[PDB]
Amino acid sequence: QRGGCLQFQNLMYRGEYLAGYAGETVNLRFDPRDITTILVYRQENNQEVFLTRAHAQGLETEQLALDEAEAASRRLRTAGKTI
Amino acid sequence: IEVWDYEQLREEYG
Amino acid sequence: EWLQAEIARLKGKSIVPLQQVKTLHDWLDGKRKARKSCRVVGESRTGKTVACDAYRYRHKPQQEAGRPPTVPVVYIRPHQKCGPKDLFKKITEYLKYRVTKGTVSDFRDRTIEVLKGCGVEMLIIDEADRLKPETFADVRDIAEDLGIAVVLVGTDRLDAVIKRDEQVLERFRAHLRFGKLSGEDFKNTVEMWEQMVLKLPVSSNLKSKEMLRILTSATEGYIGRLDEILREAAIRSLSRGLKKIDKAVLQEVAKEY
Amino acid sequence: EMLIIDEADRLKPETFADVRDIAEDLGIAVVLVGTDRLDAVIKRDEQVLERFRAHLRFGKLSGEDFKNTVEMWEQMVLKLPVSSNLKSKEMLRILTSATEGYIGRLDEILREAAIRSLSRGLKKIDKAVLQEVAKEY
Amino acid sequence: EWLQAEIARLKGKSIVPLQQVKTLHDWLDGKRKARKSCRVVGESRTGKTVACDAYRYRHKPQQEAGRPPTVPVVYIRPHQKCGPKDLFKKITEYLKYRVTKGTVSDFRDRTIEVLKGCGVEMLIIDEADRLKPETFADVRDIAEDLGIAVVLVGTDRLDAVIKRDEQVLERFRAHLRFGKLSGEDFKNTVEMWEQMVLKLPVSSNLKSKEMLRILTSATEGYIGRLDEILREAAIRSLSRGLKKIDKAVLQEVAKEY
Amino acid sequence: EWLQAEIARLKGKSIVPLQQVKTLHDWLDGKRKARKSCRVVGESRTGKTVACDAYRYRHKPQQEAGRPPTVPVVYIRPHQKCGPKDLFKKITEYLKYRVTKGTVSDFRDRTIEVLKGCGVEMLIIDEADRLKPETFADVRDIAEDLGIAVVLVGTDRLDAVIKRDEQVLERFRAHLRFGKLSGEDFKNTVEMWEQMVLKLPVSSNLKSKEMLRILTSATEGYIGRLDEILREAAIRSLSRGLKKIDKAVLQEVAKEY
Ligand SMILES: Nc1ncnc2c1ncn2[C@@H]1O[C@H](COP(=O)(O)OP(=O)(O)OP(=O)(O)O)[C@@H](O)[C@H]1O
Ligand SMILES: Nc1ncnc2c1ncn2[C@@H]1O[C@H](COP(=O)(O)OP(=O)(O)OP(=O)(O)O)[C@@H](O)[C@H]1O
Ligand SMILES: Nc1ncnc2c1ncn2[C@@H]1O[C@H](COP(=O)(O)OP(=O)(O)OP(=O)(O)O)[C@@H](O)[C@H]1O
Ligand SMILES: [Mg+2]
Repeated sequence: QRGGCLQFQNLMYRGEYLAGYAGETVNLRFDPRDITTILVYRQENNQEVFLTRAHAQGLETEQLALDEAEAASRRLRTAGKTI
Repeated sequence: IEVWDYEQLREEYG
Repeated sequence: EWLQAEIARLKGKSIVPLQQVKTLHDWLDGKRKARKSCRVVGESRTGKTVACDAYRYRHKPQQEAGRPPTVPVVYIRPHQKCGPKDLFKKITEYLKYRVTKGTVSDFRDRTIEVLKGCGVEMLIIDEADRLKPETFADVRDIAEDLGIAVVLVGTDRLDAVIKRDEQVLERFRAHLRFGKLSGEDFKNTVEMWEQMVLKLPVSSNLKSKEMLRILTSATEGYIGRLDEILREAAIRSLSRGLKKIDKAVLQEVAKEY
Repeated sequence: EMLIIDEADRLKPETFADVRDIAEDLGIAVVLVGTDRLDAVIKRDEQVLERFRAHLRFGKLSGEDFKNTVEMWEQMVLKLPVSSNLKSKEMLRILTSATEGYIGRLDEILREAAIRSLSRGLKKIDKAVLQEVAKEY
Repeated sequence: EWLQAEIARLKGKSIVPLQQVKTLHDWLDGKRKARKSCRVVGESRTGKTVACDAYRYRHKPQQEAGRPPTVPVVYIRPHQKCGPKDLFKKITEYLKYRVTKGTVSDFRDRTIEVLKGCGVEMLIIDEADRLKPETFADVRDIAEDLGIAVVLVGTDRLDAVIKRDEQVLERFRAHLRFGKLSGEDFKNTVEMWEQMVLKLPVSSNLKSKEMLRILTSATEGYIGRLDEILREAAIRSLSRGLKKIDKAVLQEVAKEY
Repeated sequence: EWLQAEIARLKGKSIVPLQQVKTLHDWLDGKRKARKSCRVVGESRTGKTVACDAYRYRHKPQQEAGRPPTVPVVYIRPHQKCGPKDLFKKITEYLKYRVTKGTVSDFRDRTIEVLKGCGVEMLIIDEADRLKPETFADVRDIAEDLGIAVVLVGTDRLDAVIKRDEQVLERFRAHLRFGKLSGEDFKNTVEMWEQMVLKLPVSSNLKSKEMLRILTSATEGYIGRLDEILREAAIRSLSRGLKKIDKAVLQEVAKEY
């Protein structure tokens, strides 16, 4: 997105080079045990290459499994609060 | 302690 | 008519010296003397605009015979989908100049001139997230070029908007957060409304445990609900002739929330 | 003094900025009218959800209140040549299953039944003619 | 008829010695001896033409023996889209000379001859923005060729016209601003209007808190509205046989605006 | 008074020679001699603009008695949604040629004349991504037709814009990147700030492990944050009367960021 953001499971990520690629599609590669950091890959000459590591803004020192982020998101949507 | 009327603050303003 | 005078008074508004207003003014004086740009954030009923009007209405414009006014602090509030011209139009009008038809660069040049002419030290932008994304280029420019502390006021959506532009995010990084009342602080504040705001002929004892349960569940700690619940209960109970607020009549107002 | 906005959820999300602005700037009360969907839209913005909290709710008719209202439709809206006695238990069972307590169905079912009755020549409503109308639902 | 005397008085005009008027005349007196061209700016209801006319009623023409009349201040208002001929025609006619069938380059030379002959020190051009853009070359030529201070008087649009040409902006760079009334200055002025202008037999006491709320809302600080409103309230009131202006008749007037 | 001079000095600004500035200048001097267009990229607080200003102030406009100035390096900064006539307007004003009314082809032909007449070798465009997409046609034109090294300066957003057009990307491929401070380089730079910029009369020993856990965490390696944090901690310390910064006061400043 604009300003290098990615959105994934409700978390918003930014990283060291992403803003230069705004509008492109990247393959996020992630670990379901801890989604606070994601590896971002892109395709060049039909060859996938590594781009950068993207970190969920403001929670870089925490940890979250994908199941915790998904279950908490349902509680927020049920409660009617913003995410 | 002092409390202000929001319209007195308007009347006192520049 | 003594009733009708109280109904005309109570539907009005006041500013109370509270800790969360005294804190903001000590902080904004720091940013104004140091010329550092920053943001004030927090949930929508914490009273951030009253805390900023209490700042604008202190630090009054100074008048010198036939000069343009010296204006230490400017507070503006943008309309929805505010464009570069609309920001410049409002800053120009607030310093008391009429804005004549022109291209965006005529409004830019005239705005820079009146900000530097009126000696502005701080510019406060309320509801900052009404700004269109490109206008922040002109807000960054005002703050880079002139010695002006820009203050953005908003809620948690403003951060969701600031974080979409690296240039804004790394400039507006210093921040104060407006929070909710609790414990002794909510308890002490209820007494300040009873004795400084409501002016009912006998004590309603709103800080008592049987009454704080009602008020806690109603207000959630928001100063903007506390003033609203207690004005509505005072208006209503006087139109029935009581000299107080009591358990059942307050539970009638709170059952609307 | 007061602005009432019907079907408030037809508003585009940005317009609420102008609705709040007026309510705060001018001593004008603004009332938003709507269905449960309105709240689903409103909860999508704290800034709005907090100016407009107080809420009065309209419900459905039941028990004595539905029965008493049926007499008002008969004696004040219909005013048929002789009385249909719609408060009688068998006519109430037909009307209850038909209307489900909605005043916008009670107003509709009884006009449809009374028009049929009069255009067929009857001085009142009866069990079978009201069941013919209610069977259309 | 005593009553018919008073309505003929209130319908007319008079000049009140406001601080803002005193501030202009003291500033223009610096400019007149120094011979420096300048401009006066401000909103359209702030008193500018009346403050300039009062300076023209000071410094009225001298007439020593065997000389032309010496006329230290000239004041003119151009008409709309005023051309190079029409400006020279006004300067000539203000100096009481008749003018006969010239081409524009005759009107120019006859204007320069009477401006020298009458010993003009200052030329106040009211509504300066009625001037066509090309006439400023004749205004700069007057100001440079002769020892004359030109004062351009106008609204915030005047600035927009001047900023379109570097040649002009620089001759007329210095400035004084007329502004609106506020705070204790509005209150003192309303008290002055009551005793100085209205002169009703019984006091209306309009400096009273309840009455200044009606006037502050009704007038928004413009000296123009303040006067019209106070006059219209005296006229209407007098026609109905009242000794004073009161709360209800003043609201009846202010509602029309 | 001693304190108020230090509080004025600390609110001011200075350019400190650093490796990243020295490294840019020795790269820009190479591009100026070779006439190659290129871009400077990096994050939004790395100090790119101070490095480019420090370079503009090395090659000063040389003067010969009756001629336009010889200007080796031009630096401009566009306004948001900059069009071709806005870019040309600024290059012409920077070389001190006043800009008259006209069409885009008049502004083009005049800009091309003054860039030749003043002998320009390099054109540094800050915040390059404010340019409208079509204007790049005029930027490539300047750079292929004239012997001018165009330097585009910006954040990684710029490259996202540039990659939308092959024709531009290929003129501007050569790049120097500004990074973040770390390890020994952050530690050494904090000591340069202490001695050269803060000049506090008791040493704050800011290179100690307990101070560097604060500064490395809070500044994240940005020179923009390091200058802002330390000047604020020095203003706050001296206005409280301490002759040096201390662990709790630097913690109080860092808590806001
Ligand atoms: N310090 C205060 N003294 C007195 N009344 C207050 C104070 N703060 C808030 N209020 C009352 O509570 C309300 C709070 O609304 P306010 O506009 O101050 O909150 P806000 O944070 O600006 O809301 P939003 O962020 O959504 O704009 C005010 O309308 C006022 O009536
Ligand atoms: N000093 C004054 N004393 C008395 N009346 C005044 C004074 N100034 C203005 N007025 C009254 O206010 C009205 C408008 O004043 P004036 O003509 O000075 O406005 P203005 O600024 O000249 O208008 P514009 O700027 O459009 O030329 C008139 O009725 C005038 O008599
Ligand atoms: N070498 C330096 N010496 C002194 N101060 C510096 C230096 N580099 C950066 N700063 C300070 O860092 C702050 C920001 O620097 P600068 O404006 O160059 O950042 P920037 O990279 O231009 O931001 P942007 O990329 O958004 O333009 C300023 O206070 C500036 O004075
Ligand atoms: Mg607000």
